[PDB]
Amino acid sequence: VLSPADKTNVKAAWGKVGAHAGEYGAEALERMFLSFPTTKTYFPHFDLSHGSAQVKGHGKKVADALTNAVAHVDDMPNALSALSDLHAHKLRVDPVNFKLLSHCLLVTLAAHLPAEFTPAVHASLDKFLASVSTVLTSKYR
Amino acid sequence: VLSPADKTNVKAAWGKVGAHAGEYGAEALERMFLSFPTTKTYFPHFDLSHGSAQVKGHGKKVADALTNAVAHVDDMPNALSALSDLHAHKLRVDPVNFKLLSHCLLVTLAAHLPAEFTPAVHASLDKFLASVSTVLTSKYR
Amino acid sequence: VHLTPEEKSAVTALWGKVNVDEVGGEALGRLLVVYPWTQRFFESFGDLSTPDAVMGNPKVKAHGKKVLGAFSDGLAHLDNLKGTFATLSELHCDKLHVDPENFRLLGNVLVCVLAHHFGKEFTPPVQAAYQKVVAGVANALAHKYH
Amino acid sequence: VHLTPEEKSAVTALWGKVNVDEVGGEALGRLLVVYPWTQRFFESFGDLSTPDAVMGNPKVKAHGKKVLGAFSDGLAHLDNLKGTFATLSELHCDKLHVDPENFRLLGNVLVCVLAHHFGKEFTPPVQAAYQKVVAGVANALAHKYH
Ligand code: HEM
Ligand code: HEM
Ligand code: HEM
Ligand code: HEM
Repeated sequence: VLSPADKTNVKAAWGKVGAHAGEYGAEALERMFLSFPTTKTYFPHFDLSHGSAQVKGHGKKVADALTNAVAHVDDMPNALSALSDLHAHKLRVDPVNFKLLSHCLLVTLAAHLPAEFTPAVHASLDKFLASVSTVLTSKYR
Repeated sequence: VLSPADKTNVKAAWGKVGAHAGEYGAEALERMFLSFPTTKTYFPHFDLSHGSAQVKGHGKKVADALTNAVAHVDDMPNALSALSDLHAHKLRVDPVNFKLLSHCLLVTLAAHLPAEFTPAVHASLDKFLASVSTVLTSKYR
Repeated sequence: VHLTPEEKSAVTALWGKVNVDEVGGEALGRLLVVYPWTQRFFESFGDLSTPDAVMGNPKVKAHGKKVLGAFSDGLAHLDNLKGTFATLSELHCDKLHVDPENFRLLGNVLVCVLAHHFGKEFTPPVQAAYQKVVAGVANALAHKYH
Repeated sequence: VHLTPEEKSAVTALWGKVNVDEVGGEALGRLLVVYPWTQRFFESFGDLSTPDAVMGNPKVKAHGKKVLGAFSDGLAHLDNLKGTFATLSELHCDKLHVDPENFRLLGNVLVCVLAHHFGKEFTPPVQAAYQKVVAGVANALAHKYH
């Protein structure tokens, strides 16, 4: 429950993401848009074509929020409270979509860091994502 | 999470349950056994026929733990720790089954407390049962 | 969908007693109150701020009556839900973009409302038959997403 | 399942490069490590206590091969997934009592495992096509449950 081993595992893998962060973020989004087309609906004002600069820009933001969250695993609710209001109150993002983006991020990580994406690291990331997801939809609980 | 309004809503419906708590816990398990037969596997040694004295007994133990949870609404993780150990570590209960039993418990409360089961009380009860579910599956993360 | 005749009979007999005016608005209203992200799709219905607002919204009541009219046609084609529902599926996926998980939520909500409206008569075997039906209608509605 | 002609082809090309002897033990083993309640169904397979214990477990790997064999079949019968998995479906419901939600998790773990193996070759549109295949298998496996 972001148990000691998980954090350390999470900090470690996000570490090798290091400076790729934003591009992984944007790739995770594009993967989500193409596999789960219902998701495109939240971004009417965006150009969601591959290459998209707006998606590249958005990806960077997504990636920065996760980096912070990792930097603050023991205090996520404080660290993500504003994004949680944004997502649940203003945008009303359906909770299922957080599982979709999480799945797409794991896919993007597996595709880019094969040597680091071990079963153990896959388990910890999955739990880190679930808990980031839990905080962001906490306004509906 | 339980907003004070929800807390209140939960104490009030649960207080109307009062003495029938055991009968309603048994009814909800019976509903779940017939609706979602996959859940039956976890109770190999029980007589699951309708009216089984075993189901009645177990229903009463479930109701008690929920009465305890309502009483310790602010400290659930503390109040239910041993139950989490049991369900997650020892029994390895698939998490999806806590949603199935939560629904069945809402359907039983709806059928027995028509005046109390208003839309806001229903919302509050769903959040509370999702919180109990969350505590009981916490060892999986 | 595979219902034995006894389940068919049980679901049809109950359904003939449903007051759609009462059941429909309660079902839709409850979905909007309990699973608040669903309100995003009904932004044109107006004020959906509090439970009281949702539950008293006339657009919500009216629409809930329609939704129930679609379950009725499915009850009349239990062995061909997918066909019965293809157009609505198209509507929900292509035009509205609703995730299919919410078809399961609304189905479960309708089940709570039927229990609420029929009380003891909504016995564990009749609930089991209705769970098969709502699972079937949900799957027929997700069809075009696949 | 409905794949475009571009998708059928892309799916085919990638599948041909899959290592039958390993990817299936890898998917099944990551399912057991990431979603631990699934170990319940394999309690007699020996030590499953650590990630290395599960992954190198000979009985896990052996059983993973058969599971991948069934996927291969479905890939060869995309237009009749249902008839193809009917018996497996009965076995998983009637004899093993696996909740069908786990078929979706397994399909998603399989996608991560193809991404892990194929890297950049596993592009967003190819992933999209495999997402449709996996959901189509989870669906067909769930048919005899109601
Ligand atoms: C891992 C979970 C997620 C994280 C960390 C995340 C993070 C963020 C951040 C940092 C922003 C920009 C905030 C600002 O500029 O003030 C944002 C906005 C946004 N998010 Fe997310 N988000 C997540 C999941 C989702 C999901 C699943 C969707 C919908 C499918 C979604 C839809 C949006 C939208 C529509 C915006 C507004 C974009 C714009 O118009 O600027 N987010 N998110
Ligand atoms: C509201 C959620 C739940 C509550 C409050 C709860 C509560 C309890 C309690 C108080 C006990 C007895 C513990 C003991 O005597 O050591 C118990 C045992 C048990 N529960 Fe649950 N339970 C819940 C959900 C479930 C679910 C979803 C399942 C599976 C579908 C399940 C299966 C079991 C089994 C198999 C046992 C052991 C039975 C026995 O051998 O005596 N529980 N539960
Ligand atoms: C699974 C059971 C469902 C059934 C049987 C159903 C049925 C219907 C029917 C009969 C209509 C009227 C369509 C027309 O006028 O041609 C409709 C419209 C609509 N449905 Fe559903 N629906 C279901 C679930 C949902 C869910 C879960 C949502 C969103 C969370 C949703 C969103 C809507 C919306 C936005 C419209 C159009 C309303 C308007 O703007 O007039 N539906 N549906
Ligand atoms: C795409 C999803 C799945 C496929 C294609 C699949 C396929 C298979 C196959 C081909 C067999 C052996 C059949 C035989 O030779 O009799 C089998 C057995 C089994 N499956 Fe699956 N399965 C899947 C998902 C799952 C999941 C998610 C679980 C549980 C978490 C599960 C649990 C089992 C078990 C316990 C056995 C029998 C093993 C034994 O006792 O020897 N399956 N499965």
